[PDB]
Amino acid sequence: SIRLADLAQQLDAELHGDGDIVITGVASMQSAQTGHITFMVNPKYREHLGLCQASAVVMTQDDLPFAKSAALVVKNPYLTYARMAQILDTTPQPAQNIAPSAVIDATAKLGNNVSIGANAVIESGVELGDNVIIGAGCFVGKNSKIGAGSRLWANVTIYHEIQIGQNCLIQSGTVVGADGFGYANDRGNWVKIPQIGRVIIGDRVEIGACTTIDRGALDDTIIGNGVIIDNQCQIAHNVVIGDNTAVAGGVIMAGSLKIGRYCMIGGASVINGHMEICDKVTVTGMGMVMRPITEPGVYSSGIPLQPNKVWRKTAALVMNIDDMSKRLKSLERKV
Amino acid sequence: GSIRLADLAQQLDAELHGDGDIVITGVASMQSAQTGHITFMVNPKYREHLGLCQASAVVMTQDDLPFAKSAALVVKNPYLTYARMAQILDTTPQPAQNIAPSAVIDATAKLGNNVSIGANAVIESGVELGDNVIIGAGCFVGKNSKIGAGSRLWANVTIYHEIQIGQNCLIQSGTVVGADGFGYANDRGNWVKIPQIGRVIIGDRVEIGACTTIDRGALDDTIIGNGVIIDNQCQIAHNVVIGDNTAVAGGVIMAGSLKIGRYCMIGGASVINGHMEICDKVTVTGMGMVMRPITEPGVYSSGIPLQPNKVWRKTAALVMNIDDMSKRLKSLERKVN
Amino acid sequence: GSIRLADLAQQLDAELHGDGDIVITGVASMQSAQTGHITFMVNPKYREHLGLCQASAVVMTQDDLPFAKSAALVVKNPYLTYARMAQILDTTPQPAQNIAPSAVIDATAKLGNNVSIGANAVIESGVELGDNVIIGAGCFVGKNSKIGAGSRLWANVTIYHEIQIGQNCLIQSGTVVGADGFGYANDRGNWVKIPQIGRVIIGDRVEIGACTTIDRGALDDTIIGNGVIIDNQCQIAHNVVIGDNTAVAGGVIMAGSLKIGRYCMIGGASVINGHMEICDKVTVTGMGMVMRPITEPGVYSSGIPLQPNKVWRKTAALVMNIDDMSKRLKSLERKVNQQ
Amino acid sequence: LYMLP
Ligand SMILES: CC1(C)CC(=O)c2c(nc3nn(-c4ccccc4)c(O)c3c2-c2cccs2)C1
Ligand SMILES: CC1(C)CC(=O)c2c(nc3nn(-c4ccccc4)c(O)c3c2-c2cccs2)C1
Ligand SMILES: [Mg+2]
Ligand SMILES: [Mg+2]
Repeated sequence: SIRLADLAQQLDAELHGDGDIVITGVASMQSAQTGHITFMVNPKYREHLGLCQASAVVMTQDDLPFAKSAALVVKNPYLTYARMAQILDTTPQPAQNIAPSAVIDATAKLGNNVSIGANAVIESGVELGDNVIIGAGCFVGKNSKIGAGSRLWANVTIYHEIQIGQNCLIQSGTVVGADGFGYANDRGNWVKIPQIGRVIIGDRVEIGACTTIDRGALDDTIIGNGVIIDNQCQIAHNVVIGDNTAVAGGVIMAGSLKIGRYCMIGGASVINGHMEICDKVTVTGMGMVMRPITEPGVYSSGIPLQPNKVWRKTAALVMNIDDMSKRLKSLERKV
Repeated sequence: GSIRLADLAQQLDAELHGDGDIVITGVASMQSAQTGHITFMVNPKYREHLGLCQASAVVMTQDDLPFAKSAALVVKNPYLTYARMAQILDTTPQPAQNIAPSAVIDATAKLGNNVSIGANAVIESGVELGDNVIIGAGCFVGKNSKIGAGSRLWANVTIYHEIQIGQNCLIQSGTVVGADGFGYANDRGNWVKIPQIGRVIIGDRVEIGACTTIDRGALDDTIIGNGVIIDNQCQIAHNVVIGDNTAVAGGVIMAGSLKIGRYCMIGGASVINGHMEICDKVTVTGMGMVMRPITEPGVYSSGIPLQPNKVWRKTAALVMNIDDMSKRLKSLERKVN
Repeated sequence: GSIRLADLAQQLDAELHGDGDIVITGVASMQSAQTGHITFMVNPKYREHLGLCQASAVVMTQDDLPFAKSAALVVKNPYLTYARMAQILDTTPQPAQNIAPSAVIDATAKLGNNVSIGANAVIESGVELGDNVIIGAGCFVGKNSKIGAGSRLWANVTIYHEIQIGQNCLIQSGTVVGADGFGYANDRGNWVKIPQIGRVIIGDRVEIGACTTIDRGALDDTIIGNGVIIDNQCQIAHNVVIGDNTAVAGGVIMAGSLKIGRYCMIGGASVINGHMEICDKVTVTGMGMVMRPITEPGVYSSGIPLQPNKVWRKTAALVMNIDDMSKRLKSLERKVNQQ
Repeated sequence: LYMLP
């Protein structure tokens, strides 16, 4: 809990009203009570701000005439919200101190202020940077290194020879460094190719829950700095993702794909491998990415939902579109 | 647990035809059933095949009865009766029994009566487990989360902090409830993480399959209604609301702030956009590409299904070039007229 | 791990050209290889670039040999030889060694010889682990499940009860075998759970990736044949049957009671509907939407690929209105037919 | 946009 004026100072916001208001937390506009700061970005909310019971509303200058409570004026209310939420954050840590039920190999190297949760398992040769937090039930494989300030929630699996930078966050159920899907074929029998590459994760990487990132076959799978990856994603062996790219939930990527910087991959997209997507590409949801992308911009695919009776006719006609094309060509010829 | 046929019949509200003293030990499919097993017939085409079934008893309808070649249990709904009798005769073990010495349980956790907690599970401070809750081995239950009576977690389930789960739920292994969803402000191409401080509220009688992920809300809550069933490997994003009794099949991806009404049916592998509403009584068939709100009950579909690859190549090329086809059509229409 | 080049060539059945006393310590890519490394060339485009590769030895073909700038192992199939030599020089550690004191192992479990069980693994009553089985840290293996000799689980794998796993399987972390199938009856809108008292049966030499789910059957069993490879993020519903040597790539979803034959190849992120059969030797390309039985071998595909978003909006609007396009076409054919 | 923040 923080005095309003102290908060507006940390946020570089122009305070309009009593600076002695104690702020205890953030809340939505619909839910905010005495003690809460909230924010608005949509002008639709202006008319009913007198129904908002927040102690303070973060807004822009054009909003101030409509304010019905203390206001913090700023250029970017959404960015101010992210910042004030970090200041007022209540989220607990995955762990505090080293649990006596954790199992930690003797050759592991730990920095200052490392916390390791209950029944976590840390393998031989692991290195954990300063302020690294390892949630309960995690596994960290042989010789893997996790940089300072990084945090794993409960039940995360990190394989061997993995490298993670500083201030990364990995949610539960995720697996980093499983075998890539590499097989030779000997008269129809699959022959395992051991995957002795690694995963290199940069600094400030956030990874979601039940995501898998495979280790490379010989060289590495590479996740750039600032990358964010949502839940249920598959990142195959030897994929390379450039800095600040964001990958939404349930995206499936094949091997040896390279994605540039500042891309946005919409949920449930499918990106084929041995190809490259350049910087500043946005793929919308469910995108079927079959070919390299060489120009920045927005790309999309998919025939969207219709009433089932309509869909049946759409899909049958599309499936027979070659016949349609031939009949069009025949007709042109006759005419 | 073995049971006399007459007693089973009574518990099922079934009309017994045959020896009430037959001892039923288990449920089996019609082809696998042996002596001691009870099975069921939903398809009257098998009537002529009943003499080939080795079950000690067969659930069937009154119309099937003259065809029986065994003790029969006559019911109005053999399929529902099968579900009920499989529950009575369920061989599925519990995820744990008693409180394992290797479980790590914070002193402030409040345990109801008859709670079982499996080996190496971890229970945080402030957690409350209601009567008869079972936590499988290896689970994690985060600070101040509450799990109502009769709910059960299989092994290696992860519940984060401040999660509310109702009574008589069942969550399969690998599932994660209450992770942080995507919440970022963009600051000059750099992502600034927004803490996600809402919760997940899961109602009563909810079943969640394996490796499903349900994110907590950003400020307000993600909400699963009562009686919802959710299959494997679904993604339920921050602030999604799923209405009571809705079914979500495997592999469905939902974006944030989607609202789904009651009694919907979402077919597997569907992909559903956020910040929008699907009304009550909607069925989306498998692989549905739901970009837009659905405001009327009914059945909706998308997708162009499989063809031989040689055929597909032309289909996809013609669709991709369909604007040129359309222009040619328009200009043949002018030339003719 | 280190091996004389002459020994390695003999184990690979390769023709050695160069100094068999060279000591090889590991496999590396052509770009990364340094002294002590063996690498391989599959693309003769790199013949002129081999002077830039600093491997101690390179696997190549007889046609490649005159281009070598190192000891060479000449073989018919460099790619298969690469697989074999990477197995011989595999640096991948084992998921566990010996029996961890923090493991929790029911007194009724039966272990064969040389079993390893990692830290905090949990083994239920009635479980049987064959010789040389390895259970990684944090795994759970449910009541009465059987895991055959040589099979290995990475960390944090969940096996339910009454599961049977054959010999020399490999299962990656986060994967769940034997969860309830998605089975419910329905009493006036109320879902009524159907207990799932079938099993999962997995054959020999099956490899399963990470965060894959395989549900148990409702009465009879879910079955995975011998030599099957399944990638990450896959979903195998109750009572699916997969034939020997089939490959399933990442993110594939298979609905209940699907049967897939032998030697099939299912491309990544495909969606395969249930209560139907796919015959031997079928390839479904990535993202295939499989709605019908497949009764002939061959390659099958679906899906409209990416376009620029402005182009796509028009493609999708025209496709969604294609019934009107078809009506216009028929009307114009009538006019040209003088009817 | 579809399935994007
Ligand atoms: C809930 C119930 C007892 C009945 C039901 O409605 C249902 C069930 N199982 C399904 N599996 N798949 C599926 C799974 C993976 C890939 C493709 C399809 C569906 O789409 C399923 C559906 C639905 C169909 C249409 C809307 S929901 C079991
Ligand atoms: C089994 C093998 C050694 C060879 C193989 O056939 C195969 C492999 N890896 C794949 N990754 N993806 C993929 C993954 C994610 C997104 C998109 C595509 C495929 O579709 C893959 C396929 C297949 C291609 C067509 C049918 S199966 C490795
Ligand atoms: Mg998917
Ligand atoms: Mg322990």
